[PDB]
Amino acid sequence: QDLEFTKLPNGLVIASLENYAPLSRIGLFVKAGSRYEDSNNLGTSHLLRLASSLTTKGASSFKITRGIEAVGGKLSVTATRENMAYTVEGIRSDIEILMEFLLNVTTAPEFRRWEVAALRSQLKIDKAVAFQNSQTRIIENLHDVAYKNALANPLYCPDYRMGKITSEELHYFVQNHFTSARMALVGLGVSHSVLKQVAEQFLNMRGGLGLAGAKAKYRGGEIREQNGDNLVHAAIVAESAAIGNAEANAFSVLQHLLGAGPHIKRGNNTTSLLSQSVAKGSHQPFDVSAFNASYSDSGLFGIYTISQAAAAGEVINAAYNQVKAVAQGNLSSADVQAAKNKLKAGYLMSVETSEGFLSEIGSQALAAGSYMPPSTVLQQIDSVADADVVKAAKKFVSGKKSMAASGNLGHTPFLDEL
Amino acid sequence: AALRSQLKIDKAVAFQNSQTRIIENLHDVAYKNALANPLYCPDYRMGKITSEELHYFVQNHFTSARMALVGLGVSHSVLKQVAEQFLNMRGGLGLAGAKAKYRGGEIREQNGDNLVHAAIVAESAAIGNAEANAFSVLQHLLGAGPHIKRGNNTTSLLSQSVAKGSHQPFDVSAFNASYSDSGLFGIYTISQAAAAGEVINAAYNQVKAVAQGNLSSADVQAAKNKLKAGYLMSVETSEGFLSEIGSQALAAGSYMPPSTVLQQIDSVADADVVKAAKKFVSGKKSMAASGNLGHTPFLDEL
Amino acid sequence: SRFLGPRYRELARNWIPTAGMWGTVGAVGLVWATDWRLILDWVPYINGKFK
Amino acid sequence: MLSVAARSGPFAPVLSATSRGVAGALRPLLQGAVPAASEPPVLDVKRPFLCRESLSGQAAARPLVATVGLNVPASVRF
Amino acid sequence: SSKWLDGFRKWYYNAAGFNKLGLMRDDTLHETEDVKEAIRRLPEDLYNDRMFRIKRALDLTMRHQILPKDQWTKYEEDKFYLEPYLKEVIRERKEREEWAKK
Amino acid sequence: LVANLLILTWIGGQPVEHPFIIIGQLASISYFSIILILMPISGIIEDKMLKLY
Amino acid sequence: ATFAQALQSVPETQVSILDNGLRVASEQSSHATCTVGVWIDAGSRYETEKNNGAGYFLEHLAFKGTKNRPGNALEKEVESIGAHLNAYSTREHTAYLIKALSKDLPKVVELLADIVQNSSLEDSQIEKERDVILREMQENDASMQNVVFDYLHATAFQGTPLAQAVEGPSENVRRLSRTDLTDYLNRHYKAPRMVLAAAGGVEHQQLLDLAQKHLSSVSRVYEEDAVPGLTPCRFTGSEIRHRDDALPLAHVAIAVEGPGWANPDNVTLQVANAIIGHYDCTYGGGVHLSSPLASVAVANKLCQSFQTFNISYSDTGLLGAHFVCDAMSIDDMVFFLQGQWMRLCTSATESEVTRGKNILRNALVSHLDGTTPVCEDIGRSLLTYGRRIPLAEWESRIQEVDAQMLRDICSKYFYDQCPAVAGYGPIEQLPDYNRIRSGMFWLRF
Amino acid sequence: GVHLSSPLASVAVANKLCQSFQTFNISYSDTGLLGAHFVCDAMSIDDMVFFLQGQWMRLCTSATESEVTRGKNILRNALVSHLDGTTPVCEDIGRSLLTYGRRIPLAEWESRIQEVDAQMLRDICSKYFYDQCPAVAGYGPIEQLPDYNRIRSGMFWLRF
Amino acid sequence: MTNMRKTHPLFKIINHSFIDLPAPSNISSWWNFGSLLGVCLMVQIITGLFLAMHY
Amino acid sequence: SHTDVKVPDFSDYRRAEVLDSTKSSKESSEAR
Repeated sequence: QDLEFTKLPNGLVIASLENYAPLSRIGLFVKAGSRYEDSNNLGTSHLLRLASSLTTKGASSFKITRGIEAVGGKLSVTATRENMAYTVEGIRSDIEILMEFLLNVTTAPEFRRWEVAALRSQLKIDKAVAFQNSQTRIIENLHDVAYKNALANPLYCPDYRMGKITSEELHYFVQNHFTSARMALVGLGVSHSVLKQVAEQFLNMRGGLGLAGAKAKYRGGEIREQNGDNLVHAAIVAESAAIGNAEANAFSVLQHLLGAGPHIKRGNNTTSLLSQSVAKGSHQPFDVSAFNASYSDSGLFGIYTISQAAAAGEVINAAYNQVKAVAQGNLSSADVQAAKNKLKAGYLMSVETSEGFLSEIGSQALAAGSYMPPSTVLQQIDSVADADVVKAAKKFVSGKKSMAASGNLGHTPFLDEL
Repeated sequence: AALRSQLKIDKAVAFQNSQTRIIENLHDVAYKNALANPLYCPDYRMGKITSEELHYFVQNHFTSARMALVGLGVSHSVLKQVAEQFLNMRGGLGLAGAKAKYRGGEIREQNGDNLVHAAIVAESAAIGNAEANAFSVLQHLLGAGPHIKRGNNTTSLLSQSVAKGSHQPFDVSAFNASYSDSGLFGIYTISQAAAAGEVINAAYNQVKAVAQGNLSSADVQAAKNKLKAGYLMSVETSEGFLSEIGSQALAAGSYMPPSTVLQQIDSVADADVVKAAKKFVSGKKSMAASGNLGHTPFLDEL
Repeated sequence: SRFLGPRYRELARNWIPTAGMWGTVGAVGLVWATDWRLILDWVPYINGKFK
Repeated sequence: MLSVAARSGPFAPVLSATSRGVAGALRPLLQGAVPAASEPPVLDVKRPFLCRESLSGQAAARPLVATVGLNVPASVRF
Repeated sequence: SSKWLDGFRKWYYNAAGFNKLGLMRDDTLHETEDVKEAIRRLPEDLYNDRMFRIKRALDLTMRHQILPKDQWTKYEEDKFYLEPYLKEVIRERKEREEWAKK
Repeated sequence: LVANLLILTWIGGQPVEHPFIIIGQLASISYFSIILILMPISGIIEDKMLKLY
Repeated sequence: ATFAQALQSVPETQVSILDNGLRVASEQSSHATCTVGVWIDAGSRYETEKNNGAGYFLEHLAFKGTKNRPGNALEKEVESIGAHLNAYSTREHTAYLIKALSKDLPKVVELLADIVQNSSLEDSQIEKERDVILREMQENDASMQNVVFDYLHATAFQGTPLAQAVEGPSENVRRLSRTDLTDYLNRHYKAPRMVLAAAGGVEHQQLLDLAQKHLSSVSRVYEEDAVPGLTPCRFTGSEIRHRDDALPLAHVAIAVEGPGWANPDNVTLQVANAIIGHYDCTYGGGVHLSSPLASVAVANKLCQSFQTFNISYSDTGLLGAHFVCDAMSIDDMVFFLQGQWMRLCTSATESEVTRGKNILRNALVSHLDGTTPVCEDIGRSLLTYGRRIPLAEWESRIQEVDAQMLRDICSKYFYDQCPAVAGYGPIEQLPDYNRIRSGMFWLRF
Repeated sequence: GVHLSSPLASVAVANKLCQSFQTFNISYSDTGLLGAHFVCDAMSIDDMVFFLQGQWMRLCTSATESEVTRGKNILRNALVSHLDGTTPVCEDIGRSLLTYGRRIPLAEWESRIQEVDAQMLRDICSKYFYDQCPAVAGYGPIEQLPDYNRIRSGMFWLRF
Repeated sequence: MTNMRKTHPLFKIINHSFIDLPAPSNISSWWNFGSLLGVCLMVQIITGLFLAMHY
Repeated sequence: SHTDVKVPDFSDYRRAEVLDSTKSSKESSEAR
C-alpha cells in the first residue's frame, strides 16, 4: 500500500504503512535528545535511553521484559543529540501488547529510586563500551569544542554525573520533553486505525509544546588528547548549514565528493579526492574522509583523518589543501555527477531496509510533519549545482575551525599553522 | 615497576585540590610545547615509563653545565672537593629545549564542584626582565594573596571590585608565572556557579581600568612595599634562601644581593605597570575553567 | 501453590519415568543386599542357591 | 534524506547511540566487553570553603612547585 | 464495635512490649528475603532511623532495661513505613511466581 | 507446653494406673496439639491483631 | 492478514539454469535498489594444505584489476555508478556481491562477470597483497574471538580440510605464487559451482538475459577430467588451550558435532539455541531476562558476554556456545551452560519451547529483511540445499518443532557427547576435558 | 617505602594498612595528650591498632640503644629545623615564656637530649604507656576498630 | 612483622571462630548453654575415660 | 599468527575406528 499521515490536534503525528510485512514494526520519535539538557542535568538523556526496561504505570519491568521476549519481539532506543526513537519489532499477532508496552514505557514511567540506582553502573559500563572505539571519543570531543550550550552536551553521561542523576531529574526531563507536540508515532505493517486508537488512549494526558531548548552557539577551538597510540585521529570541522536546506544538500554533495566512506572492500578509494591527495605523497596507511553532521539548529562539516604519528601533519595538510583546491574551484562536473550518484545510492540504500525507512519517516514526521517521497529527494539532489558545492567548500574554508585530536600528537599540527 | 603505583598515588594526592588541575590545564592550553608538558605523569604514560627512558633523560639533562651545587653551613673547599670527586664525569650543555611556543585558547572541565575555578592569562615577560619586575609589581597591586587572616583585602583592587557587586563567597587574585623564555600573567577567580560570570567580568574590568591608567602612585608604592616584604620573607627561611641562591645560580650564573633586588623593585615605575596591564589586555588569552560551568563566560564573551 | 501449575505438572510428567526407574533401582538393590526371600524365590537362577 | 543515517554514512553509529533495553532475536557483531577497568584510590576528602574568609588565599598566584621527600609529606605550592 | 476492637488492640500493643524499647512493628518484622528487599528499597533517613532504633533496642535488652514511659512509642504514632515497600515486593514476587507457573 | 512436659515427666514417674491413664493420655494429646496446631494459629491471630494482613 | 498469509505474500524466487550449468536466481521486490552476487563453491574445505590461502588471495586480488579493466578502472567505474562492492570467504563458500541501483543492473552483471572469470594477477599486485594479508592476519590475531573460532575449528576437525582457516598459515602466504592461484582459479571456479543471485528491483528475465550475455561458458571444463570430491570431515572431541595470562579477559568456546545443512534438525537446534540465547554487558534486560543462563550471569556477575552458535557445513557442523568472561568465573559459566544444555535435554518445557519458536521466527524474518541478506540467503541456499526454502516452509518446520521433539533432538546432539573446547587467555580455572565431559552428562538424567 | 627505619611505617608499607599515621605530644599545665592518630581504611583499623600498640610496648620493654640514638638525632634536627625562621622563633619565645616562664635555649635542649639514653627512655615509656587506660576517638567506618577492653589488653603484655 | 593470631592457619581459624567472632551484644544467660554442653561433653569424655580405665 | 597453530598428529594414540580422518564419527562413538 502507501504511507499515510495524520496530525492529531494535540500536535501528534501518526504515520502508517500497511505493507503486509511479516513483522510489524512501530517506532515513537521524541525531540528529547541530549541537546535539551543543561549543566544541572547532564546524562539524563543517557539514563533515560538505558531506562527503557523499568517499571511503568501499567506494566512492571519484569512484565515488560518477559512479555517482549515471550512474544519474540524487541525493544530498542536509538538516541542522537536531537532525537530519541523507541522501536518495537514483532509478529503482527502480538503487536497490540507490543504497542501497550511501548506506549507505557514512553508515556508513564515510574522511575523508582532503587531501579535507577541499579542502572547507574550499567550506564558506566555502556559508556566504557562505547568509548572502546576512539571515533566516538573524537566526535564527542569535537562537538564539545565546537558548540557552547545545546549540542555540546555529550551523548553519554559524564563521570562526575555518574551517581548524582536522580529520579526527580528523570521525571522532570520526561514531563518537560516527552510531549505530544514533540512526538511522532510511526508504524510499518500496522493499521492506521489501530495506530490512531492506541495513540488516542495512551496519549490523552500530555498535550503542551514542551520546554524550548536553547539555540546552539558556535565557539570553535582545538582540544587534544595525548594517549600515545600509533594512530592519530583528527577531526577538523567548521559550522555548516542546518538540516533541511538546499545548502545542506550542497554540503552533503561536497561530502560525498571528497569521500564519505569505502565502496570496495580493501579498496584504495581511487575516486575520493581526499584519498588521492593524501596518497600522492604518503606511503604509510591512512584513512581520510569527509565528516558531515547536520541538525535542525546547525551543522558541522569537515575532514576526519586517521594517520600515523609521524605522518599526521602531512596527512592533515594534504586533506586540507585538497579541500582548499575544491573551494578555489578545482573540480569537474563528472566528479560532481559521480558524487550525486553516490549520494543518491547511499540514500536509497539507507531507505531500502526497514530500520532506515522507519527512522527516515520518523525524523521527517518530527522535523516537517509531512512525508517526503524518495523521488523528490532524488530530484533535489539532482538540482544541487556545482557552484553550490564551491560555495559550501568556501564556507568551510573561511569559517573558523574546531579541532578534536587524539593520539601521539608530537607532530600533529595546531589550528593556527593549518 | 614497583614505583609507578606510588606515581599514581602521588598524582591523585596532588590533584586533590582544584588549583593544581586548573594550572596544569592552563599551561596545557597556553603552550604548544616545552611548557605544556604536565608536571605530573599522564595516566596513559603510567605503567609505560622505562628504565632506559630514565637513563636517557638523566644522561641528557643531568650534566655539569646544567647544575649548581649550593650549600649553607659548609666549607667552600669541602664543596669544591666533593664537586671535583663526583661531578667531573658529566658531558656538557646537553639538550637545548623547544623554546615554548605560545598557542592560546581555553578548556572547560565541568566536574560539578560547588565552586568554579577560572584562570585567564596571557603572555608576559621571562626571568631577567624589567618587564617581568613590572609584572610582579602589577601582580602585587592587583592582589597576590591575603596579608590578614580572615581579612577583607582592602588594598586588593580585584577583591574590592568583586566585593563591590557581589555578596557571595569569592576569592580573586592575580596569577604571575615567569620562566626562562616566556611568562603568564592573568587573573584567578574562585566563585559561585551562578556568580562566576559577574566575578570574572568584574575582575577583567578592574584590570582593564588599570590598563587604561586608573591607578595612583600611593597604591604603586604600597604594591612595591608588598613585593619587597614578600621577597624578604621568602629569603628569610634558610630553605627559601637556599632555593633563591640556587635559582639565581642556575638562571644568571651569579648571585644578586637582596639589596640589588629591592633596588630594581624600587626602580620599577608605574608607567611600566600600565604597559604590563595593557600587554595583558591586548594579548591573546589562555583560559582554564572548571566546576559547574553553566554561567562561566567564554573567551569571546569577555 | 508454588508447585501447582501446568509447567510444574508437565515437568513432573517428564520426571515420572526417571523417578520410577530410580525407585526400581533402589528396590532391586534392597532385595539384592538383604537377600529377600519373598522376591528372590521367583527369579529362575537365584532360586538355586537357597535350595 | 533527513536522518543522521541518511546523511552520515560511516558516522551513523558514532553520531547515534543505540541501546536495546530488551535483547532482540538477532545479536549484532562486536558485542563489546569492558576489560575490568581499575579503580581510583580511596583517599581523603578535602574540606569545602563555605565562607569567604576561609576561601581567601585559595586562589593560585605563583607557578607550581611539587615537593617530595624521603620522610616528609609531598606538598603542592601555588 | 470498632471502638472496643481499637481498645483491645491498644491493650495488646502495651502487652507486646516492643513499644517499651522504642521499636515499631516494621522494626520488629522478621527479615525474610522480601523484608530484606523492602529494607534495601527504603530511603536513607528511614534506614538510619530503623537501624538506630534496632541498636537502641539491643542496648536496652543488653542492660535488661526499658525506656522511660515518656519515651515509649505510642500506638497512634506507630508509623507503618515498611508496609508499601513490603506490599510492592510481595506483588512483584507473586507476579514472578504466576509467570513461572504459566 | 513446658508445663505439659513437666506433667509428662511426672507421669513417666508414677506407674500406669488410675488416674495416671487419663492424665498421661490428655497430657500427650495436649502436648502434640499445642506443638502442631495451637502455636501457628496463635501466631496467625497474633499477626492479625498486630494488623499484618 | 496473519503471519502465514504474510509469509505467503512474500514473493517466490525464480531459479533458472544456463547451458553451462550456472544457476541464476532472483527475488523481485518493490525496492528501487538491488544487489547481485556470485556465489562459488570454494574455500578451505577444498584447499589441500599446499594452497591453503588461495581463495583468500583471490578474494583480495579480484578487485585489484581485470584483463578488460587494468588497474583501478574497475574501482573507478563502480564508484562512479555509486555501487558498493563486497566479498567474503567462509570455509565452503566465496561471495562477490554488488549493491547498486536497479538501472545499473547490466553494468553490475558485466562487472561481476569480469571479476569472476577474467581476473588479472600481476606479480607486483601479488607481492603488495602478500604484505596486505600479512598485516590483516596480524590484525586478525589482534582480535580475540576469531582466534578462538579458528582454534575450535582446528581442534574439532584436525586431520581434515576443515581444520585450516580461511587465511591459511603465514608460511603458505609467503611461498604460494601466481601459478598456484591460477591453478586454484582453473580448478574451483567451474560453472556448476556458481550461483548468480539477485535481490530487489531486479527482473528475472533481464537477469537471465544478462547471464546468457556475460556468464555464459565461464569455465565448464576441469581441463583434467578430475572432479574433486568433498569427503566427510571427522569430528573429534578435543581441547585446545592458548594460555596467556596477560590478556584481560578469557574467551572460551565449547561445541559439539552439528548435523549439517541438509538435516531437518537444524530448525530444532536453532530453537534450542534461541532458548539459551545470547547476552552481553550492553543489554539492559537485567535480572528479568527470560533465558536462565543470562539471568544467572547478571545475577552473579559471571561473564561479560556469551552467545550460542550453530555453524553448518556439508554434512557436518559445530553446535555450541562461546563466552567472554573474567578469569575467576570460567568454571561457573561452564557449569551453568552445561546445566542449561542438559535441562533442555531432559526437561525442556512448552513455555520456553514456544518462546524459542517466536524468537526464531523473529530472527529469520529480521535477517531476511533487506536486499543484501536476501541475496545472501538465495546464494547460500542454492549452494547448500540446492533450492531456496520459503519462509512458509521454515514456519511449517518451526510449528512442527515442539517440546518432546526439542528434548529428543537435544538428547541426540548434546547428551553424553565428547565436545570440542577452545580456550584463549587466562583460562587456568577453565576445567579439564574430564570435568567438562562429566558436566556434559548428568547422574540423574 | 618498605625500607623505612620506623618499624610501624615499614609494616604499614609492607601490609598496605593505613593511609597515614602521626604521633603527637600535646602539653598543657600539668597535663596533656600523648599518643598517635592514624587514617586508614575500614578493613585495617584492628591491624594498625595492634601494630602501633606493639611498637609502643616494644619501646616500653625492649628499647635499643641504636634506635634511641637515631631518635635523638631526629629530635635534634626537629627542634633546630623548626627554630629556623623568625616567626617560629617568635612563636617559641611566646610559648616558652608563657609555659616555662623562661626561654629554654638550644644548648639546654641538646644537654637534655644527651642526657636521654635507652634506660630512662624504657622507664619513662613504661611509666606513661604501660598498663594505662587510654582515650580513644574514632570517626568514620570504625566497625573494625577494636573494643576498649581489647585496647586495654593491648595496653598490657603477657610476656613482660 | 606479622599478626600471628590472624596469620597462622590454626590460629586464624581459632581467632575467626572463637576470639574475633562478632557476637550479638545482648544475648542473655540462655546463650551460655551451648558452651555448657561442650564443657559437659569434655567432662564426660574425661570421666568416662577414667571409668573405662577401671571398668 | 594464530593460524600457524596446527594440532599435531594423534594417530599413535587414536582408537582403531577414529584413525581415518575421511571416515566420519558418530557411527562408532556409540561403540566406543
